[PDB]
Amino acid sequence: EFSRQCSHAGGRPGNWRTATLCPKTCPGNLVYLESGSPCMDTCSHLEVSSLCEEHRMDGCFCPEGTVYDDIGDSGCVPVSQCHCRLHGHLYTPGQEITNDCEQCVCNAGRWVCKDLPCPGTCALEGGSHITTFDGKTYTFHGDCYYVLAKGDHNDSYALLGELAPCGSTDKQTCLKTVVLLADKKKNVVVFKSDGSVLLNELQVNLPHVTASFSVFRPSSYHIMVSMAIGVRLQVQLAPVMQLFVTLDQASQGQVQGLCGNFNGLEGDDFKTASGLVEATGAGFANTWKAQSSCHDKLDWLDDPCSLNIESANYAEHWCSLLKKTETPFGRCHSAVDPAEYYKRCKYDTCNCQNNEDCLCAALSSYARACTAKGVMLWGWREHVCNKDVGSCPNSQVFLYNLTTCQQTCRSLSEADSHCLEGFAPVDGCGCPDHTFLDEKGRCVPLAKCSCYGLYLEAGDVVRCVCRDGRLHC
Amino acid sequence: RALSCQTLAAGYYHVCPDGLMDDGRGGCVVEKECPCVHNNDLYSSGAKIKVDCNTCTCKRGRWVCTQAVCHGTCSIYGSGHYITFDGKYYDFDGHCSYVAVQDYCGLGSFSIITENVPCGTTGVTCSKAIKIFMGRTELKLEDKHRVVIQRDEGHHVAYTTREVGQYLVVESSTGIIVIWDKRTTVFIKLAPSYKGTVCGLCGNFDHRSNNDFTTRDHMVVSSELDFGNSWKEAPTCPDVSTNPEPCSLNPHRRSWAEKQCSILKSSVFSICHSKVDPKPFYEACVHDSCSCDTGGDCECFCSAVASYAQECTKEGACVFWRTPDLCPIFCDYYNPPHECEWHYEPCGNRSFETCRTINGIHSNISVSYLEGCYPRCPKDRPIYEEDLKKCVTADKCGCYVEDTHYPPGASVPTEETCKSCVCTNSSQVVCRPEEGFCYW
Ligand SMILES: *[C@@H]1O[C@H](CO)[C@@H](O[C@@H]2O[C@H](CO)[C@@H](O)[C@H](O)[C@H]2NC(C)=O)[C@H](O)[C@H]1NC(C)=O
Ligand SMILES: *[C@@H]1O[C@H](CO)[C@@H](O)[C@H](O)[C@H]1NC(C)=O
Ligand SMILES: [Ca+2]
Ligand SMILES: [Ca+2]
Repeated sequence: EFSRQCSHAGGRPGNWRTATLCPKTCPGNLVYLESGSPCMDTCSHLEVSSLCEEHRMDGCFCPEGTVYDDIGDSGCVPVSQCHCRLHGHLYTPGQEITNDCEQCVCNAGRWVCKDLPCPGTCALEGGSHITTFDGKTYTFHGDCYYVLAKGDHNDSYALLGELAPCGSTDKQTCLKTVVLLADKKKNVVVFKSDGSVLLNELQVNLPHVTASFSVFRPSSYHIMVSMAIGVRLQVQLAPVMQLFVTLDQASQGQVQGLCGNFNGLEGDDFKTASGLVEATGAGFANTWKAQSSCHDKLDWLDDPCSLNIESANYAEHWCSLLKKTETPFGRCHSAVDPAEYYKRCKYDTCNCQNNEDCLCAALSSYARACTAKGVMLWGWREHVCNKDVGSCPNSQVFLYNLTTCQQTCRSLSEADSHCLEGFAPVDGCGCPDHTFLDEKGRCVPLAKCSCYGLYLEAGDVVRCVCRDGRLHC
Repeated sequence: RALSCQTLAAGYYHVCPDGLMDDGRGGCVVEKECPCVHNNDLYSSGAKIKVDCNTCTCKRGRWVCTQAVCHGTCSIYGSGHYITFDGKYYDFDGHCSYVAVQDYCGLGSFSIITENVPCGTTGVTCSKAIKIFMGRTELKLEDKHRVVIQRDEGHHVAYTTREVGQYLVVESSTGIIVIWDKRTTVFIKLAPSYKGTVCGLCGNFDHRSNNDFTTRDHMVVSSELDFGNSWKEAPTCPDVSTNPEPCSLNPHRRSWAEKQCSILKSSVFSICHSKVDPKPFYEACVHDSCSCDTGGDCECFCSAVASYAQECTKEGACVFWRTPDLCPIFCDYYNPPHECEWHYEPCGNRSFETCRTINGIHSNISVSYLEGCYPRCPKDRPIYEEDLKKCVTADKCGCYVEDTHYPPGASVPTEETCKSCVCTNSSQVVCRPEEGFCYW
C-alpha cells in the first residue's frame, strides 16, 4: 500500500521484493517491477505507447526490448520472431504463401506481398444484370443494340449484344443475339439464342479454327470462342442466354463499353465517353447505343416481389436454399458470400413469367462462381433443376466437369489443334468415361473409337492398322 | 448514316440529312454546335458547371474540366455502415474500439478512433463516441460535447471547433476535418497531401478501390469480417462471426419500417432520383428501423432520411421534406421572446458574417450544404458570434484565443508568465507585462 500511494502521487519507487521478501511470479520471462507503463507492445499492436492515456503502476512487464508475444504463447520474445497468422494456421517467419492475385512472405511480424498477374471478367447474366470488370453490379432493362466492349485503339475488335423486351411488359427483358466484329472489323460473326452460329450472314459448321480466332461447341449448350488478341468468350444457351468475357491483364484501361474501363477503381465505371461521370445505371448505358433510332430508358424503383404476390412464396421457398448450410450450396459459403445471389434470385424469380427457368438460371450462376475458386458443387441438380438431368441420350450422362478436350476421336487425332486453355469446366450431356465419343450415337470404348479425311469403322487398315483411337502410322 | 450527338463515340455499326446531326433537343444541328448531356440534363454549348472542387465547360458536345485534386472523404453512419475514401460500401457490427483512420502505417502524425457499442437486441452495434489524437493533444467527442484532454504544453497544434447547422465541425490547421451530427454520423475529410499514406477501416485513399481491404499486417483479404476484426484495439475484445439480419429477427416491426422508409422512393424526392441512386439509402433506412427496438425509434428514421437529403442538396437539389407530422424541427426555440430571426434553412445555402470571418480567418472547405436552423441577424447588430449563438455589433463579439471565447473587456486568461491580457472594447485582445523578477 505504501508503494501504491508512492506511485499514485507521482513518485516512482524502486524494486524491494527479493527472492526471500514476499516474491511474485509470472509465467515465462515476465519480470515483476514497480512503476512501469501498462501500455505494452504485443507483436501485433505495435506503437501502443505513443497513444498511452494512463499513468503507471506495478506488475509483470517486459524488458526494454522484446515486445510481448501475442500471436503465439511464449514470453517477451524479440521483435524478429513474430509469427504471422492467416485465418488460423500459424506461419513461421520465412514460410511463404500465394494468395489469389499476389504472393506473400512472413517477414518480422508483417507480411511482405508482391502482385501476380490475374485476368478480369465481365458478365452479362439474367435478363439484365451486368457485372463490370471491377464488380459494380447494376440492372438496366434496355431495348436496343449496345456496345458491350470494344478495344479503344481504332479497330482491334467490338462485342455487341441485343437487349430487348422478352415477355409481356417492358420490365421483362432478355439477351437475344451476340455480334462480334473482328479482324479490323472486316469479319462479323453472329450468335443467336438457338445455336445457329453464322459468319458473314452464312451458316457455319463447328468446330471452326482460323489463324486469328477460333470457336468451339463442346456440349451443344455452350459456345466457347477464343481470340488471339487476348479475349475469351463463353456463351450459354440454356436455360437463358448469358455471356462471359475474360480479358488478360495487359489491357488495363484500354477497353470501353458497358463493362467499364478495367483500371482497378469501381467509381469511374459510369464515366461516359464524353468526360464526366453519371449517377444512375440507365443514364450511363444510354450513351452506348449502337442505333440512333432507339429511345432512352429510365431506372425502375420497384421490387417485383411486391407486384406478384402469388409468386413471392414460391420465389422465397426455393431461393432461400442458398443460405442453408446443410444444402450442397452450403459448402461454397466458405469462399463466396451468397447474399447478392440470393437477392438476385428473388428478383428474377418474382419478375419473369417463366419462374422455374429464371430460378434455374440464377441458381446456376452461383455454381459457376464457386466452381472457379476450387470448390466444385457436385450433384447440386437432385431436387431443383433436374428437369433435364435424366434426359441425356443413349450413352450420354449429365456431367459437371465436361471440359473442351474430352471430345471425339478426331480431337485425339490432332490433340493439340483445339485445346484452348483458360476455360472453366462446364456441365452437360457426355460420357468420356474412358469410352471416347463415337462418330455418332453411343460413346464407344477406346478399343474401337474410330480412325479419322473420314471416320472409318474399326476394321480398316491404311500399312497403318486401325486401332483404339490412335494409329501406328 | 444518322448521327445523334449521343452515338458519337459509338460508331454507327448497325431525319437529318448528311452533315447535320440530330441533337435530341429539336432540329438538326452541325457537329460544332452539338450540345452536352449530364445526369439527364441537356446543356448547350459554352456552359459551365462545377464538380466538387473543379469547373467544367461543354465545348464540342464534350466536357473540358480543370484538374485539381478534391479532398478525400470517409463516411460512418447508421448501425454499422461504412464508406471508404475510394467508394466501397460495406457493413460491420463490432463491439470494441476500432481504428477509423491513422498515419502509423508501418513516424505518423495523428489517429482517429471510434467506439462502437450495441444498440438494440438483435446484435447490431453503432458508434457513440470519437477520439482524435493530434500530436499529443486528445480531443474526445462524447455526450453531445467536445472535451479536451492532455493538452500539450507549448505545441498546441492549431485546431478550431465550431457548430454549423445541426453539426459539430472540428478542423485542424494541418488538414484534417471531422464533421459529427452528435448522434451516430461521422464524416472524415482529408487534404490531398495525405494521399496513399493512411490505413484503417476507411481504406488508404489512393484512388484505387481493389485494395481497401488491407488488414493490420499488410495483407489483402476478401472478407468484411476478417478486415474488420484485425483493426480492434483491445486484444481481449471478441471477434464478429456473422452479420445479424434485423428485419428477419423482428418480423412484427417490418410492416412499419417498409412503409415509413418508402418516402425515399415516392414523388417527394422526384428531383433527386436522377442524381443519387436511392436504393443503398432505402436499404439502410429499412435496416435501421427494424433494429431500434428498445426505445426512441423515431430518431433512427429521421437521421436515415437526412443522410439522403443531404446528398441531394450536395448535388444541387434543394428539397423540403419535413412536415409537422414527419420529423418536425423546432427552430424558433432559440429566438428572443418574440423577435423572429432564426429560420429553418432546408439546404443551408446562406453565407453571412460572423466575427471570425470578419477578421480574415477563413476555413478550407465549403460546408454550405448542412441542414439546420440559421440566424438572420438584424440590421442594428449584424455580426453572428458563434460561441454564444448571439447577434451582436461588430465591436462586441469576442477574442477567440486558444480555442476559447472571452467576452469583450473580460481579463483574458493566459498560461504565460508575467503576461496579463484583456479583451479591449474594440474586440482586440492585448497583453501587457507586469514587473512584480521579470520585465517586458
Ligand atoms: C487552411 O489551410 C492552410 C494551408 O496550410 C492553413 O494555413 C496554415 O496555417 C498554419 C498555422 O495557421 C501555418 O503554420 C501553415 O504554414 C499554414 N499553411 C501554409 C501553406 O502557409 C490554414 O490554417 C487552414 N485553415 C485553418 C482554419 O486552419
Ligand atoms: C469428373 O469428376 C468425377 C468425380 O467422380 C471423375 O469421374 C473425374 O474426376 C471427372 N470425370 C472425367 C474427367 O471424365
Ligand atoms: Ca474501373
Ligand atoms: Ca485504396
